Amino acid sequence: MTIRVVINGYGRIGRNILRAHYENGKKHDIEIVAINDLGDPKTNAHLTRFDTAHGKFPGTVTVDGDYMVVNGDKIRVLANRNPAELPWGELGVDVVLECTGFFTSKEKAGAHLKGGAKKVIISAPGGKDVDATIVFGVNQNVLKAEHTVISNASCTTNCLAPLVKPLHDKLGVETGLMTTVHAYTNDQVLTDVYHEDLRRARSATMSMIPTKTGAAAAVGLVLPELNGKLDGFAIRVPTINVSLVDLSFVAKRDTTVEEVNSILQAAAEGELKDILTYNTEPLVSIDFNHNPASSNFDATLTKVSGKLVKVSSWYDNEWGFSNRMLDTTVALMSAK
Amino acid sequence: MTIRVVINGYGRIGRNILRAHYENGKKHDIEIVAINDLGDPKTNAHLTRFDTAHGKFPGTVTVDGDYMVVNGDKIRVLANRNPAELPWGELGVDVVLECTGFFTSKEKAGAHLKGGAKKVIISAPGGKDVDATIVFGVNQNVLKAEHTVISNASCTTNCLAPLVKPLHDKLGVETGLMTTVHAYTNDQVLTDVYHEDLRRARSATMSMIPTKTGAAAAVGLVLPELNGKLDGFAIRVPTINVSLVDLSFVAKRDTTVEEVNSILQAAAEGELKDILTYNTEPLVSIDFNHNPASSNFDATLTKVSGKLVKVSSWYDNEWGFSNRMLDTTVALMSAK
Amino acid sequence: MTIRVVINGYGRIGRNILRAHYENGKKHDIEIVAINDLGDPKTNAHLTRFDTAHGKFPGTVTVDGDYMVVNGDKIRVLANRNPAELPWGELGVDVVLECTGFFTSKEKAGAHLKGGAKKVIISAPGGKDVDATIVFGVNQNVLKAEHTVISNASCTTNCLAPLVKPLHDKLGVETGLMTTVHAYTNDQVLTDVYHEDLRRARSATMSMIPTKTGAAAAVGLVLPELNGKLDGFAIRVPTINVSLVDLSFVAKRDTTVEEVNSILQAAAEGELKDILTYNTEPLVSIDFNHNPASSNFDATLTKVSGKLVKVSSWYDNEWGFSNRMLDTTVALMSAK
Amino acid sequence: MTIRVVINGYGRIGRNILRAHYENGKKHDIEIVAINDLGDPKTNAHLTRFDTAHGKFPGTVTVDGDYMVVNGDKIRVLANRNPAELPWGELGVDVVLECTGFFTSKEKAGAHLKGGAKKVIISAPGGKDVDATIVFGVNQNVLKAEHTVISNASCTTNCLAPLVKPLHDKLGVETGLMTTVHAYTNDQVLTDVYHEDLRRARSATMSMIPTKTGAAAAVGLVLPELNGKLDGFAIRVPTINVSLVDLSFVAKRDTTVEEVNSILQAAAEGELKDILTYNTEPLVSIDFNHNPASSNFDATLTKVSGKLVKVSSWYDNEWGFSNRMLDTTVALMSAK
Ligand SMILES: [Mg+2]
Ligand SMILES: [Mg+2]
Ligand SMILES: [Mg+2]
Ligand SMILES: [Mg+2]
Ligand SMILES: [Mg+2]
Ligand SMILES: [Mg+2]
Repeated sequence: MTIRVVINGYGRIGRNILRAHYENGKKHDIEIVAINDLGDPKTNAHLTRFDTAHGKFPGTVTVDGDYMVVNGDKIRVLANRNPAELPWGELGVDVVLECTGFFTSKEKAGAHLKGGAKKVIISAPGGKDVDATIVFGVNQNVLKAEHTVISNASCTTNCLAPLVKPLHDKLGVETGLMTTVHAYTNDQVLTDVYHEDLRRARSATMSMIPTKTGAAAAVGLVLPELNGKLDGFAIRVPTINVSLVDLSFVAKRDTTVEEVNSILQAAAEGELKDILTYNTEPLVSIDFNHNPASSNFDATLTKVSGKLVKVSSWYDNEWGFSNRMLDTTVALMSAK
Repeated sequence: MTIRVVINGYGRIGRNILRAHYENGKKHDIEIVAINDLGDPKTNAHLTRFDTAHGKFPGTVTVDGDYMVVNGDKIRVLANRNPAELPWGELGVDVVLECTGFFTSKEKAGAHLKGGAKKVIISAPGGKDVDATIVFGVNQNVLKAEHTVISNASCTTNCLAPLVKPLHDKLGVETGLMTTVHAYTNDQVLTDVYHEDLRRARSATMSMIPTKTGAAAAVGLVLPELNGKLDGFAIRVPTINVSLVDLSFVAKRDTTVEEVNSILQAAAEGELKDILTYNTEPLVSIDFNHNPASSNFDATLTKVSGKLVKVSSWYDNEWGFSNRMLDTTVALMSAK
Repeated sequence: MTIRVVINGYGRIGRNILRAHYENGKKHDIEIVAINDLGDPKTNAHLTRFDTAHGKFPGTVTVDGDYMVVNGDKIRVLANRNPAELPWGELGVDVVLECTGFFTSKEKAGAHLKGGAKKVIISAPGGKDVDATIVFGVNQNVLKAEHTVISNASCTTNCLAPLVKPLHDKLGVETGLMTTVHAYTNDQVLTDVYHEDLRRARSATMSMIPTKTGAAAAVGLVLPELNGKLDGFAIRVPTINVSLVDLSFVAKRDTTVEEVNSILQAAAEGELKDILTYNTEPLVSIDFNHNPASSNFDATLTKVSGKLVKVSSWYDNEWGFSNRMLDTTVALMSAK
Repeated sequence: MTIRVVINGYGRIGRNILRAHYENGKKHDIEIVAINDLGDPKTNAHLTRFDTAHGKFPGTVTVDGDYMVVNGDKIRVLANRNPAELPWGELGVDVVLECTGFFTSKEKAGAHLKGGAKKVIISAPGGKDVDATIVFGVNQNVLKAEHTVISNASCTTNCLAPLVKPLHDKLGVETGLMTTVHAYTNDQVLTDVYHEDLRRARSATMSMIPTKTGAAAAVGLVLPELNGKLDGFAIRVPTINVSLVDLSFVAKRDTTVEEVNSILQAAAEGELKDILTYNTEPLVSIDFNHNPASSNFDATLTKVSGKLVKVSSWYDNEWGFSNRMLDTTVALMSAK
């Protein structure tokens, strides 16, 4: 059967989920029947047609009354800050893609359930009470039909976990620390202005700006064997999109650059195909823009010194994650 | 006979006013006795000490109880959204520098007067009910002792008016059109996201972005002879500070590049000294960063074809305006 | 029936000509049989596959011996700084697209003729002795079979001429001055370093940088009725591609914003279709990236104040010009 | 008793050495008596007066005949491609600061000695035949009076060595891998164009760009106990100046964040004072611009998991190195 989906929060994440669905030729048996956003529907349609990072949408978008029509599909448009008031039950909603950032716990995301939706996928790290945290390609097999509110982790965790899973299986990971060299986001600023975080209060276009991230530590939610073994932080730099996971870890046994690369090449050609890619060309970050993979491992950067191993992976922090939201939607509704 | 001033709204404008006052070695007979802002005082002190565009403040800033100490001066720190409740009368406030953007009409800014302040200067274009709109160096002579709420115009108007006045006096301006090539501001965005204006919704770091400007029409408030004679627009480009007025106008008689430049050089050396500067060096925009002048005419860029004249002037859209706020404060208190 | 073309200089202009030829489905009866460049063929093939400004080439590129194979077409790769030594006669070359910038006079470009080529098109303004200067869509009808070395003008002139010709025909242009807000190019620098021009010696990523340009003054070569009537200069700003022509001119009779826009709308739908486009949407510069038109008139920016008229047009300064090089190749070989 | 120095190559490195000498109040007993450069002396003086990254020189620069006058000091200006022909002996030159990049071996740099100079310091990694490689503050004690050609290492090595030496002494470094997040340089490009390295051929303003660095292996030249223990690479990102060393290493034993930070705090307060700094404030990269230290350790970024340690240090990749060139000059002439 066809999964009826709605997108709560038509910001960048929600817009890129919708665009990912149409730009892969709706390969998932999914129908987006509604979007909720406080912005003017004409403005959101315009930002769907044109994007700086991801170019022009290769389709048609029009506004007709209470609907945005995308390639002939009429999508109901809503504007209500309180999700519990949305008519999910009347629309027969199967899955709410919760992309606002304000409803990341199971209790808060349950407002969608109160409105009549069957399930919720949070496009972000969830509270400790969520039923599951999923990196598709790594641990979607843990999903069950009884799960009603899950987290899709973060963009960074979806890049790191496919990288570390095969390495732990074949080599063993004692402990690891990560730096993600990360594009700036809209939580940052153009010129210095008041901000809850004194570093993010500084111009993102002119500086490297450290900031905390739990993505490395969150790999333990997806790979329990690595609980407490990984940590790290991020350095925001002046690029608009595409980021880099830089993981240094102590292997449990002696290895080489070639063996490390061979493990990830086999994973990219096998169990993790189309989720993890294997790259040997001399590419730069923009070459991975609009790439739907979760983790684009760069074998040219691999370094080994003793037991310390350094592996790096490019990821489009918007496009890979938005595509994974669709994969996880299908897996959740297929769970028994 | 020292003017006791307070800053309402310690954003970038309010911070740059305070920094301008202390960096020129408190050259005005002004004492900043209080700041009102809803933000954490420690955060605002940090952003006073460090700025990307304007560098490190060459002084000391500390927070001690209810005061921010700048070079040893205790400045009361307040946080009250209703100006009528502020203790301006108890603090003997002469002038409120209104820098929040929420009290730009005389009706709204009068709340400061109810609180005990004598006068208010709005750091932006004012409503139609303001007693005056002032570009210092051009029309501060219109101020009278009875004026209680005035506008300091905008940064763009403070660059255009000193540029066009001497040319109008000696040549005559029949009509004119201008483009303001302008640095991005915090009203813009890092990557495409909802905005009231569909063009400002687009990444400011990657595109030239057209936007409206009222400077051309607002010059008529400061120079009534030019009412309705000027029009134009602005283009935001990926620079953090410093902007450019590019004015094309039809003169009332034929002229030459040499005469046009000579007129502005005389004004820069005379009546408009320290407000309008005359530049002949091969400079670029960043060379005018942290320049306190309102209008830096670039004689190297002048073009003339018969009556058609093209003149260009660089201006630090933050620092020039901030210094002019201090000049206008003294002029208002000296008005008879 | 097929025009045999070679590209001398496989820098950005030459590469974008080749990419334009293949991305339009090779719609012109043109075969690129050789490219000459001093760079390594593997390097030039890599830069054909991947570009920052224009994305990934939607085709295949490989290196096989002395050939670069593009979508199965074997293209001879040469590396000789002296074009007169190139085997144009042996390869039956009809037209050399001269894109190095070193052979812009008819005498110098004649080196290709000595090598056996029939004709040369310079991808830049030519010396005074070139047989013609062409803005395709405007004056390609002046080409004759006897012309052997021509200029395709510049990207800026190809944007300006389609904009100003309809206006001169219907309104009349007395005189005009223009600014081109222009993306930086590889003649500029990342951080201050020695340069023949002291303004271009300054970081292009941080400043607006004035620079000379002859595009407006040279328009008389393409539209002799406007000889001597136009001039201007450029402001380089921190964008990687796409620029804006900003023309202010005195019309010979009274007009209005609506009449000015109507003139250009008729031209865009008629004589100048697909060369000049007519835009009314609230777009920004990146929206015109990879747009093959010569001149994208922005009707939303038009201003009129008395007899002074301001019209503006976006242009992809690389892609429009590269596509026009192909159009002019066909027109030159079709000339009677 | 005053060391007479000349600068061979007045590019950015030579300019910043001169500016460092004058902007610290000539704190070294050094007089710059000549500079050799093939560029126009007026252009080089202009770029000394104005810089985008480092602002305006706080002094006087004029050109008078064959001399450039800096704060009243007449500096002979020479232009000779053959250093053996330079009048170093006639000028009594003690130390040649070799900053051209063309004389990085002792064999090549000896041409200055043939010209009459006593010693040469290469402002870059040297060939295997150089008498020493110096990171000032770490191993300048290895210098001997008999040394005639030495290397000052690189900016990255001058940041890494002060960071890792105290950690090795007190904690022990078994092995380490580093990433240096590095500002772009003038070896990179604004938009994709030919380069000997296929990654530096890509726009430096739009991408994170991996590149090789010898700093990790070159630390073994200054700290022989660490020979072969460190490896890594660099990521160029879109900032104009200031870079970051991000070192992950396996310690010889389990440790904690507090112990790691304490070791570096003691070093910054002791033997490595003014070379290594200790920072606890929430700063970003631009806050370290124009900072003369070799290594600005950021205690806020430290991470520890068992034996695995991650430490980060900011460094002005231009200004720190330029000041170290002066320190190493004095040490070389004081060596016994
Ligand atoms: Mg079950
Ligand atoms: Mg009261
Ligand atoms: Mg055909
Ligand atoms: Mg031949
Ligand atoms: Mg004929
Ligand atoms: Mg000699």
